[PDB]
Amino acid sequence: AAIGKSGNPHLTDNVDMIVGISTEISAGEGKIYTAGGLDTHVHWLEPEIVPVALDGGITTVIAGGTGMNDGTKATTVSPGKFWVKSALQAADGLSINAGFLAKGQGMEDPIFEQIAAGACGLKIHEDWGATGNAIDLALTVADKTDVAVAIHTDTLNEAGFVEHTIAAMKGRTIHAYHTEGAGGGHAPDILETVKYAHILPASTNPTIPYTVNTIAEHLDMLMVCHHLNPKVPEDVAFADSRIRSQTIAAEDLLHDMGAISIMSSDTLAMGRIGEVATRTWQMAHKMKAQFGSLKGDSE
Amino acid sequence: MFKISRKNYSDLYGITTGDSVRLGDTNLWVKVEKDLTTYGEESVFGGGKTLREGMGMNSTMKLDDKLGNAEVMDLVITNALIVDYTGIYKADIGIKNGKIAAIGKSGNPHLTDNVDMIVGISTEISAGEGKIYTAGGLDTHVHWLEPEIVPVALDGGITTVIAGGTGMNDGTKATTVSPGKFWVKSALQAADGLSINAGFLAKGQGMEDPIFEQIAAGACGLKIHEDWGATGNAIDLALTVADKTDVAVAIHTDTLNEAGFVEHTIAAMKGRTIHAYHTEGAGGGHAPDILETVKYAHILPASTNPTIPYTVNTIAEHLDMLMVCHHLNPKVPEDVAFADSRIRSQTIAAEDLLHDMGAISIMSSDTLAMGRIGEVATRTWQMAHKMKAQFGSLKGDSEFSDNNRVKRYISKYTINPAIAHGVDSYIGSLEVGKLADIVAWEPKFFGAKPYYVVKMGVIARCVAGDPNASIPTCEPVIMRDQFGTYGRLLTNTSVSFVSKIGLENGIKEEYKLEKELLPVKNCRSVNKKSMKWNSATPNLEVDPQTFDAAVDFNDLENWLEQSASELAKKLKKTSSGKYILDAEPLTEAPLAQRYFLF
Amino acid sequence: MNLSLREVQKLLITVAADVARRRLARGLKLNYSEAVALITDHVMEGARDGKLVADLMQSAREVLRVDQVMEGVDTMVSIIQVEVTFPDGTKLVSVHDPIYK
Amino acid sequence: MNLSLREVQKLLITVAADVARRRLARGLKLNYSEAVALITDHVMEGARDGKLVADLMQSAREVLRVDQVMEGVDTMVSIIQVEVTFPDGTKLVSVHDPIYK
Amino acid sequence: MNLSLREVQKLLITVAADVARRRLARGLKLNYSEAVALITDHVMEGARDGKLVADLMQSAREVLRVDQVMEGVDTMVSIIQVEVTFPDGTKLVSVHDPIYK
Amino acid sequence: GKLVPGAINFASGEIVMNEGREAKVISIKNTGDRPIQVGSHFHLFEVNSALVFFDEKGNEDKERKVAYGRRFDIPSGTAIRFEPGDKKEVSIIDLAGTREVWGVNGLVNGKLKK
Amino acid sequence: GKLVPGAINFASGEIVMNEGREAKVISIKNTGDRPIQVGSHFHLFEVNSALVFFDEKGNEDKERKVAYGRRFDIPSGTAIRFEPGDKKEVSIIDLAGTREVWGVNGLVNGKLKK
Ligand code: NI
Ligand code: NI
Ligand code: NI
Ligand code: NI
Repeated sequence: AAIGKSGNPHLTDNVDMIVGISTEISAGEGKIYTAGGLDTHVHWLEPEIVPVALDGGITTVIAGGTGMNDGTKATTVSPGKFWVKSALQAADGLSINAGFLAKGQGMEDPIFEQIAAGACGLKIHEDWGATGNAIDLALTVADKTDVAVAIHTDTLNEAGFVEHTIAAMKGRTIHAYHTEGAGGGHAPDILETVKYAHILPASTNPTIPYTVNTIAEHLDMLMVCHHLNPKVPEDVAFADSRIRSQTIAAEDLLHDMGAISIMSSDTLAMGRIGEVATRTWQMAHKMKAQFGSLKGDSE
Repeated sequence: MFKISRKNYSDLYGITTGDSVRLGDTNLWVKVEKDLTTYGEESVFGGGKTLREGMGMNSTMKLDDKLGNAEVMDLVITNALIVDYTGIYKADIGIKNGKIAAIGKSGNPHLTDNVDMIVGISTEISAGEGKIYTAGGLDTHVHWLEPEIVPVALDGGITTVIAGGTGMNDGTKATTVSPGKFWVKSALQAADGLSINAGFLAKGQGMEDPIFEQIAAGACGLKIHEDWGATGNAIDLALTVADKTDVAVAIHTDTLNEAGFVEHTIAAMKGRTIHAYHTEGAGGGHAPDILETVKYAHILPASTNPTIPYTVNTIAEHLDMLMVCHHLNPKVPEDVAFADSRIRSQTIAAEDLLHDMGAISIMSSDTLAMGRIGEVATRTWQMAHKMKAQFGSLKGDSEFSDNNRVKRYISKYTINPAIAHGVDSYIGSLEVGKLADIVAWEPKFFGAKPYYVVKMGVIARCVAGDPNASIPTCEPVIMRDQFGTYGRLLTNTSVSFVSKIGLENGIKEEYKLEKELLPVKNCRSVNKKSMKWNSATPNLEVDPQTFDAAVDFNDLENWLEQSASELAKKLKKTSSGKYILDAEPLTEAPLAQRYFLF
Repeated sequence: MNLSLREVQKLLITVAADVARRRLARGLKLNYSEAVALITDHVMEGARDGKLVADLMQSAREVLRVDQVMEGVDTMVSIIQVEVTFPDGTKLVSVHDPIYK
Repeated sequence: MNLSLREVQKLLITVAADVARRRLARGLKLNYSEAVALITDHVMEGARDGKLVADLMQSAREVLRVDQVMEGVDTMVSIIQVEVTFPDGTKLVSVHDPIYK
Repeated sequence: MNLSLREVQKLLITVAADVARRRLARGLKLNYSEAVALITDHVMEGARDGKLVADLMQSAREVLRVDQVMEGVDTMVSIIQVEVTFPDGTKLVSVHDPIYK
Repeated sequence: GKLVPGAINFASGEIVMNEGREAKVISIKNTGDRPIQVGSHFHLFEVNSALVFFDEKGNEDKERKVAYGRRFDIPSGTAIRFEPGDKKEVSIIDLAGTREVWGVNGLVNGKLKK
Repeated sequence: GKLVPGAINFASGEIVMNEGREAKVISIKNTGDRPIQVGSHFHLFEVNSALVFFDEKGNEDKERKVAYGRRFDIPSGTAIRFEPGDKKEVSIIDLAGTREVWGVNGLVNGKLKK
């Protein structure tokens, strides 16, 4: 209701908010107060992500999924009216602010009926097919319904390169999930989305601290996630070209410059929901240790 | 057109027709009887895989659209190995509106021939390749004592309980009885906030009016326990009300023979169907010939799990149980005589053979009074393992195919208990039109630890790890409550079973129940011949002096791969032309210390 | 690990018995809860070893003497009961008057 | 202590691994859960020590031999995964076929 | 055992302090949570032994030195408070600046 | 032998995928500077424009007339990878069902021309 | 002495049960081949048919007139066990209250005949 000086106007000057008989007091002296964090890349897999997120300073999730199903394990998608309703009903008994995303694929009517069921946005994942038609029709429906669109772009470049996806966007605003591309996205130039004015680029926390343990951890992550046998040349070629120290290192600097705007987690699919703030500040630490004070800052 | 080896095929989609997989660490094998897919058109979800927009996933039809008889599903389980009384086979499972809507081939009809269920935009995918899927189990002998039996039951693959009780009261500690309108209402109100299907039994004693009003209050059946008095009047009058109200009746017969012998109890039934709880009689029942109920057509015989695996530790464990349960002082001759004539290795061992024959149809637990709610499935397959080891393959089975035995045993805790209490039209098997109560098992964990438990298309409990982890398989990997236990989803993914008269009385509004109430039906018209694979009625006689249990020579026919004549050379002969059912107790069991911490 | 709920809650006994075991080593006389936990852990680990149920009902009575517990604790522990996974499956072990002599 | 939920729940691994270690010290062949808990505890303590992730992926495969576990357990433990706080933050360690030779 | 909820929840301290003690034995510098858990466990076991409250408030300050914890941890642990069952009933023990010198 | 929980026993014989669906052998070349990978059921007529098709006689097919209405003849859910500058021989088969393609790249969005 | 938590101190004297209820001494014989045990408040007229009653003079009573409207004179909740072929002397007393038996074996289901 107010931000300023509290007390009794009867005895004190310039009182903006009144401590009265019906007022409770919390002593914030010596403590730092921030707004609750938002995690916009959450796989809706198990309920105990809620207490973990609150343990990390997160009060709101924009999630998608059906529980411990493989489709949810891969993508943040609550497909259709049944699963959107189930997500809302489950969130009704959890202490967190929640919105949910539907499947951004197919023709106009199947996409629209998901939004009519209450979905606050759409997620385009390549595991469901991140093609030009999907991008175009999801964006059309979102423009008709005033909801957001997030994308997990085609990593295989199967239906086109990154420029094909950008052209299919047609200048409509999109939310670029994990734009660095370690866990998914056009190999290897998805990071270039940070140059376009109609894209909101977001990063997931697993790569956000570039650390000594990142490369081996992520390489084994990929060898496990897609059953990549380290004996067939195709799997090793697809993995070694997908975990790049170059883009992982450049992502932190892009965050420091302000080229990447949003921090997220990719909960229980590639990242950690309880660390969104932590790693963020860790990144802010690392940059300061390596490039000094940001412009306008002092000792 | 090309060719693929079976090993490479199973790596991609799981095993197919002709292949066999071992159930856990037991000696049992199940062989794929048929495959409902088309080779080269399997539905697989993943990055750059079949189920994507326009390729394997239809992109035009809406959730309510139809193309022929096919519909867009809410959830499809691809490449599931179904183990059911109907068969053991590979197929996709389609779930819509919380029910099994289709079993067959999934995909996009625009690109694939013979599509029975359509993967559409509003469809979620669960990859069932390499895993075994069975219907959720039913536990029909549960004492309603503490709420934590629900997560334990789900950890054992049990999705439905037919229970009775009032909490931790001594009446409930002894009997499965929710007495009267209040305690039936309290049981339904408490169940309203638990993720399990539940129905409750009232007190089957007294005159017609006191019994009837309990059923009008919503009780789905009646339990006759000797601790309340299992007399002739109680048996007659409880059955009279149940026939008027179409509810089931279960009995804990008079152990003391105080008002008659077992024949007196049978005569009072007058041919009306009854559910014989723990018919072996270790924990209660006419001493010592209660096991003879397996010969009557109007009796559905059930066993509780504590005695079901006859093991080296059974007698010592059970002998001490009664001395504590009924304060039997081992200093007065009456207490010892009452217990020494009640724990009989003869009937305990013979009970296992009757299960293998199909004479006993239902497996149960007797939760927290004599048995274990989390071990209904585990001890069922342990007994199946023991019978194979001691008597060989069941009739019609082969080296890598125990399908006949598996179907017979899985029926004991899935479909036969459902038929007995009249809920088989809703649950009890994996068939179209039934509730989507599905339990997934990894084959190395089959019968010990389920992979996930689905309640009406929504996962209620599953194996899951560190919520902060980057992947859902990080230690500590434990069984955790899922979204199906939260919010309105808790009251959307399970039901309460009540009597028809109670449902017509508007108990849902009166009790302020949020769950859907489903009425039981066809409880009176079923008998022993209704049970699947367990409709045998051998001429079982228990010797009043030696407690031996014997059957006729023809009762051993069509049982095992070895003929009755060969079996006649191993079972002992009585003075008459009968053969004593017996076997050595098990020393090491599967689904055991190899799996469970403590 | 794939721990069911019944396995997880039994880890409570392990920690409580560990507390009792350390306190006994310091020369402390065990109270009611410490004594029950220590005797239970002997039964649980004995069943894991493969002992018979009958053996454990007798050997659990030699874990603690009267002089190793506080006054009146021996009369308070009338019975201890716990179910463990034996080689042949889960079985119940009941210990009658474990703290005697 | 100011323990978050993940920290609290990770103590279950510690307790289960203590149970497994005591049972191994008695000459018992470990089952699936005991082996998994012991390997996970090794990984967690190594991460606390400051080892690299790859070093732990390689060294968690020497905690248990095939002859120290029950028959079939080595084929049962295909992979073990756990996330720990390394000096540089939280990292995931995955051990493939830890029980060999 | 007949454990009340507070007794059950106090076993978390026992487990965390066991972890801290084992890590201290390996020569590791303890962090905030490990130091707090170890000091709390010392206080709890001393109260079980029968020490006076003042004795514990003074002796919990010698459990850990500054050199045995990570930099800044000594300034982080301003106070540690815990309630234990002394011979005369439940009492509160507060330790002020336990990590000094 | 060794007791392996959940062991698998295989039957005798091989499995025939896409039986009765005659396949054609063609060539695909990646002309872009980034790798491409195409799944089994992706409509080959709508793949990345950097892919160049060569018909059964080896001649280049600029209008992709050989790829119209066809997919790879490979196990369902698998994929074929083309590195930059790489040219692979592949096997293709006609699509089945009602033979309509909706979505993908929006190049058909209807019944395939007969 | 020794501190026993929840110890019991007993008063001086015995407790007289069923005071004023004069008891009759009769005999019951089990003729079946299985044991029979009868509770304190069970209507003795409706016990197992294998039990054979003998009146206070020792003569057999085929119609159980000595057991009509009577129960055992034993502590409430206890029972008397009859092994096969065993004949015990027992003490019985008349039922109290409004003297109606409803249920049991359904032999009375109403007021006892006066
Ligand atoms: Ni993604
Ligand atoms: Ni994601
Ligand atoms: Ni019973
Ligand atoms: Ni019972």
